[PDB]
Amino acid sequence: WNNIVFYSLGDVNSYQGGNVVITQRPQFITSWRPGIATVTWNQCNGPGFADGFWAYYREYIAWVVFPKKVMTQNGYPLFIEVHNKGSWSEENTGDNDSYFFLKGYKWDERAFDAGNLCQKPGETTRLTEKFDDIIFKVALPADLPLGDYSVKIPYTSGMQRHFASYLGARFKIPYNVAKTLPRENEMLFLFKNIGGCRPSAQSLEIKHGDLSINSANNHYAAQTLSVSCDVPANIRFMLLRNTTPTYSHGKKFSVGLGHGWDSIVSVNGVDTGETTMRWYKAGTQNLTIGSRLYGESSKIQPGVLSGSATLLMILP
Amino acid sequence: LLDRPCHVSGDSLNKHVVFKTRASRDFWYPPGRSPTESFVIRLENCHATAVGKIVTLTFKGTEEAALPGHLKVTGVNAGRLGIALLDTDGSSLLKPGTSHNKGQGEKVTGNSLELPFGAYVVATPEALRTKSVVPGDYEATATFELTYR
Amino acid sequence: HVYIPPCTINNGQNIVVDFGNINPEHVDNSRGEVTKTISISCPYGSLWIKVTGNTMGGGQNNVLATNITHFGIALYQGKGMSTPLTLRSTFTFTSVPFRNGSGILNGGDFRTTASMSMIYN
Amino acid sequence: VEFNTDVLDAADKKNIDFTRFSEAGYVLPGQYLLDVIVNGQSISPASLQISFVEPQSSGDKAEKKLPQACLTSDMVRLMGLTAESLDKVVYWHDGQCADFHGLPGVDIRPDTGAGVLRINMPQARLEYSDATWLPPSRWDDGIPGLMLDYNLNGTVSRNYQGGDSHQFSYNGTVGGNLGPWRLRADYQGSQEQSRYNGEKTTNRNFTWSRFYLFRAIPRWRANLTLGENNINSDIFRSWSYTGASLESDDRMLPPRLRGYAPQITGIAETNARVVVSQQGRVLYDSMVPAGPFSIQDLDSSVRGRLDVEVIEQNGRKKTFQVDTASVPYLTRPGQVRYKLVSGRSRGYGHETEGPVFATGEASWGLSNQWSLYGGAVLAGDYNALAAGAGWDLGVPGTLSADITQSVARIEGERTFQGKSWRLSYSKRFDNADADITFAGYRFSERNYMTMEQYLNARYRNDYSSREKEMYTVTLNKNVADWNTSFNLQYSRQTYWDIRKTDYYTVSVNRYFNVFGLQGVAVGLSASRSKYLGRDNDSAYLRISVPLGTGTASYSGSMSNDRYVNMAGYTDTFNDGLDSYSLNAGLNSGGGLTSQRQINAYYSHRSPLANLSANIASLQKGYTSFGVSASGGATITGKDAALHAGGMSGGTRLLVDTDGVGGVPVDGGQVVTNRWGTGVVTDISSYYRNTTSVDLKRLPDDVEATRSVVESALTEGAIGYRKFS
Amino acid sequence: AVSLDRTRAVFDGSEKSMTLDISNDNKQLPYLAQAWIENENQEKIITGPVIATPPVQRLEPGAKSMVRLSTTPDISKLPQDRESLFYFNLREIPPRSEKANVLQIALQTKIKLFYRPAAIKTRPNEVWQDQLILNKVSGGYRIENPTPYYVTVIGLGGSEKQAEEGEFETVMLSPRSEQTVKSANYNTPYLSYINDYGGRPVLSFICNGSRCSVK
Repeated sequence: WNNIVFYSLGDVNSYQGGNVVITQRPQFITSWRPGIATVTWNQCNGPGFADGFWAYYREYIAWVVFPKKVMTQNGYPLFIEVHNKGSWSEENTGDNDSYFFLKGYKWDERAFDAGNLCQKPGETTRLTEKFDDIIFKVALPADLPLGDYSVKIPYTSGMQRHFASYLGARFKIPYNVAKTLPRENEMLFLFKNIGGCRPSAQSLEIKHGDLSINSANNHYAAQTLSVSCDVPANIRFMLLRNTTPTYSHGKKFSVGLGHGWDSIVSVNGVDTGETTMRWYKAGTQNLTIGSRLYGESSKIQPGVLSGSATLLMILP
Repeated sequence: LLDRPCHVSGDSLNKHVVFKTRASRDFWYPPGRSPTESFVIRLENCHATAVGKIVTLTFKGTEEAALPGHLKVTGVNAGRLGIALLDTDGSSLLKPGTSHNKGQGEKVTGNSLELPFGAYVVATPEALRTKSVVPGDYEATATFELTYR
Repeated sequence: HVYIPPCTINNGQNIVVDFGNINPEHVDNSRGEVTKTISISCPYGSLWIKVTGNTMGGGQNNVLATNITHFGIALYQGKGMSTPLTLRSTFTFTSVPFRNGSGILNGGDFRTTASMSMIYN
Repeated sequence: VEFNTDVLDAADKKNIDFTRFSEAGYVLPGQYLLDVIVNGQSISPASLQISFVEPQSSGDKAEKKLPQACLTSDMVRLMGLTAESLDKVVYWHDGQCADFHGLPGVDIRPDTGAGVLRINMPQARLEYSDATWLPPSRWDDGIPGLMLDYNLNGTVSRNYQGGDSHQFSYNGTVGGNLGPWRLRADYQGSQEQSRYNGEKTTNRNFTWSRFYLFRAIPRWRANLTLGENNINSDIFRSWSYTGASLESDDRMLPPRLRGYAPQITGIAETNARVVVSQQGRVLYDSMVPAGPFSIQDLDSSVRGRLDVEVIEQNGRKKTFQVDTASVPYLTRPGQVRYKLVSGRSRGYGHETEGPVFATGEASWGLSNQWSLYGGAVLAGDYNALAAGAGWDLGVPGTLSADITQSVARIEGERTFQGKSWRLSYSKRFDNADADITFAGYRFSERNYMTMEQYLNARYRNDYSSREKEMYTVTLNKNVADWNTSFNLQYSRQTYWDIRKTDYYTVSVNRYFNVFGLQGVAVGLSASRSKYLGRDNDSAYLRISVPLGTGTASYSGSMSNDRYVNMAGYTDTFNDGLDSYSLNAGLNSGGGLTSQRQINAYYSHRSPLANLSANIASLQKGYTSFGVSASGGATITGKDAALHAGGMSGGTRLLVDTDGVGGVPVDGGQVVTNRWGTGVVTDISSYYRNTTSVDLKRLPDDVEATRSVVESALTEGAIGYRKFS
Repeated sequence: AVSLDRTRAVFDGSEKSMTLDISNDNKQLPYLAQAWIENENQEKIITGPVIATPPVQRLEPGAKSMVRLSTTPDISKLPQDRESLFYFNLREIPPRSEKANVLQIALQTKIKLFYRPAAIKTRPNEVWQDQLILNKVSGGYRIENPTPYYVTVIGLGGSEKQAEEGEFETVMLSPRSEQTVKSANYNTPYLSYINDYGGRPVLSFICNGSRCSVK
């Protein structure tokens, strides 16, 4: 048999992040505090009490789960990535709403202790265990306004107990019931922003007048955008795909406009889609987004152009 | 067809009748006469009382010094044979260069107008008294001029 | 789309019905209908042709007016006077003068302007 | 037949000996006003007058003369006749008859009654010269002058917090042609002009993207471009270069020989005429001679099959089917296509240099549907020799191969050897219309590389993503009575020892009508990025129903917790002087954030310069009032002009006059300004462009006598057309 | 038959040449349209002010052809304030027969040409006969012309029907001269005249005593 009893931590910590720019990464230490804990999930199908007259073996697996994406007051996601692995054992990187921490350090121990095997949710206990820390880096997104911020990341840090009946029982908790836990822990950290790298336009509209289709070929439609900052970095440009390309033109990242009429998008003369530019000194750079609508395979299709082009700035 | 009034149409374009003449039987006795033939020329889209307003027809040709009023014949009898053209009444001789008399003789057949013309050969009296007419092929040309107002 | 395209009209040439010089008084059952064949270059049909202009009195609806009275120019589609047209590929229309009445006619030489409205889908 | 000589029209002798011609088409001399045609099509309007004098120089015993039209040198210079191959038209004096008996197969029919003089000539040394595409033998070059073409913008940025600032994105592409050589230089990049507040940005931008000099060479049929340019994606990836580049463009050839198609074979015995219709349209109809006939007049924009039937002098016809390839890089057999670039390689900035560059590429078309191509990169430290062939098998599909050995030595002691392969497949029109237009089999090894690794730093942290086997089927099927062209695509990007990513999508564009007019186009798609966890989907829904003066549309998409929609209700109006648009919307940021937004547009294409106004927004309900203007000017030519449509700097004609206030030119409605010069810019390349006058909207002070005229721009040239 | 396109020939002094199409309606035998020029006093003239392009030319049956006329400097040296009269003629000749006593039939249609100079050129809608004066003479009527254009009157009546039906002799009159034609007395004269193209309008007049003016 395998009964699962969960009990989550109850600590609140504060930290001052200081003055930041968007491409630099403010380091943060996730210190562990052996404090109070609260039991939140119980299941009982076996015995309840034990006096310690039978040989009983125990197991321990820790669980600290925080989401990478987090809802803010203004609606934009924080794409936070893991910087270092340490002495860990990484498994299941395919999830996008939760990362998963598990640690096994002690095994093969038989006890002669009397206790409570199936615990009620209303109890608090004493905790004394010291281990290694975690280091945290926060990746700022493409769009962020200035001012002061009070962003709250919800995180459930806990510590459960695994008791079974036979030697060699390696069992794990299923993923669909692990994300249903309540919001216990909070963290009051503050950030100050003077404003870093942000595009001035943020619209990306492509329209013009009208002419016949006999001179529609080798057309031009450009709109530029200015990016400004004050810290030397290595910026990377990536155009996110929203629509579907009609016909194959090879390696060219084409943006579809609908009805079987796509458009070749040339970022500053070179038809590549993704580029690489580094910073040198104070000033600014520009991204001229020109576009050729040459997508006719000898068949005209009259349809109103209402496409879009979503931009995002991935930082290395 | 209503375009180009008093015109010659496509059906009646080439009139050709061959004269059956022999010298000794017609140009040897003084009365110089052979039988006279009739000529038919129809003018489409022309009116009966309005004939003189639109068109007048005159004959063109070279005048003969010994016989006034007829058409030139060439060949072996140049100046010996004459062609007298008859009017619609069949009696008055129309001299070349003189205009046609409007009125009598015309036939209003439908939208067209019928004009009965004549063609006739007359021998020279000096050639009749001296019997100088030689039998053989004779050639002559005729050109009718219509003077439109 | 955003582009309402004009395809072509007789490869950018001027359109003139050369009739020579004929008189406006004729018989209304057979006339000098000079056949004109105008081609239209398509890029790849979805097209209709509408001809407009000023008209005269009566119940007839197939003649455009001129600058002087008692003569007009009538239009019909294709070879043969059976079907008239209500006022890559090709379309044929012939211009011929048609007259239903006699009387006084003041003027013989003419020039006309015909407006062809091309409405696209 | 014989006639009457004795009628005597003139009493005096006119002495032109009127009796011998009773049974050759002798028109006696004078003058005429007919036009000129070659093999059925016209060349110039009926305004030219070529005379004809009688050949008195021909001394014979039969004393017979034939009046041929004594053609003068300037009209033969524009008739389409070549001058380098036949040196017999260059030695006659203008008074004598320029004879035509020396070249074979030419009979002349000089009919002065109908006035057209139809002349046939053989199909081996001709310029066809139809309605468009004038021949290269007659060229009016550009006048010495400068020219610019702008597109301005500008907005206000009102946010809920912090402060306000403005932006002024003013670019510029100047151009100056003095004779044939023209410099296309971009004097402005991007700019910025801000407002004053407590927080300043005040950043002035400057760069220069592309400066190049270019001129087309009509003798060897190429266009050399010296300066900054880009190469196409044939085999290698694209990168900006600097130096000369003898590139064969597609705009310099005629539109009816535009594109690739296989030529037709066959044996004739007499002069037949091939007429062909694919499903109802007649494209070419002309006479072809006997023997092994092979006409190369058109390989136009038609995908596949056509039924070649020939009709000789009695009427019996034979039919046989031909197959087409439709692969994106095949060429015409018997012609050359090449890419000869040289110079130096460019970097990231404008002031960044690199190693010496020299890259040659060409193509060779042999008979019986055979084709060669090949890349030759001869450098001091990089040798990538390419070679390949292309085949048309017919019914199972088409094949192509690419053998390429790239050897190079980097300076950090690294021996580089690498082998890459690529196969291309295609399929013709089936009964259910299924067409695989492109199918790549690009194969890469562990040791293949591109030029991009050495110009950057020594550490690169990425080799390439395109590493192993790929297969890309693109089927497009059309079913009758539904008008639906649904297409599916499947891509394959590869990784090494960690999980592979597979892109594969399905789309469908159906056609139906419920309570409205016909013209409704509605689409649906289903895209999905595959890996073992997180099957990420992508589906967009877009409906477009027109009402003439309005188009109700909602283009909504949903990939992952991001759903939108629109409420557009605008289209164009009756006469065409202005154009507007307006749209609504709502975004979804995943974590319960969903609020409205508004986008609109306000333009009016004025003939002096076209301009627009734009109000836009985003997620947290902002307001961005803008004004945008576009068009250009031609300063310091013979006279100045300002216009409103240009694809690049060039390809437009400027009609000139004197003492006029304003006259609109058809096809773009550009009126002239106060000095009286108008220039139309929304036109095409290498075609016979005609500009006329609008008789229904002119004021009652001016009069136009000469409407129809002709001009000749290749690309980037300015014409010269004065009308009285 | 030699079908002539319109009923008159008009050519401009500022133009160098104009074209006039001819067309034969025969179906089997070919004819030839020969063109030559005579002046006002019926003498043959090959030189002079008008130079003729086609003196002898043939056209096949069911076809059409043309006759163009051009200028010599003698048309420049004559006075340009008034018109002059001369005429171009065209006859068809049929093929000769082999038989004897053959009368060949040749036909021609005579239409007059009027030279309009560039200084006194008229617009196509102009009714230039809106200024003529009418004078009552006893026994007939005197044609007086204050304009430099030609005037040929073949009709004068009390109504339209008597003007087009009534017998009247055709006469031609030179500019700035006069001649008498015999006619009866009428209170309100309606005059018949000929235009440039062949249409048939009628003019209405009002008489004030013995001198009349155009209404």
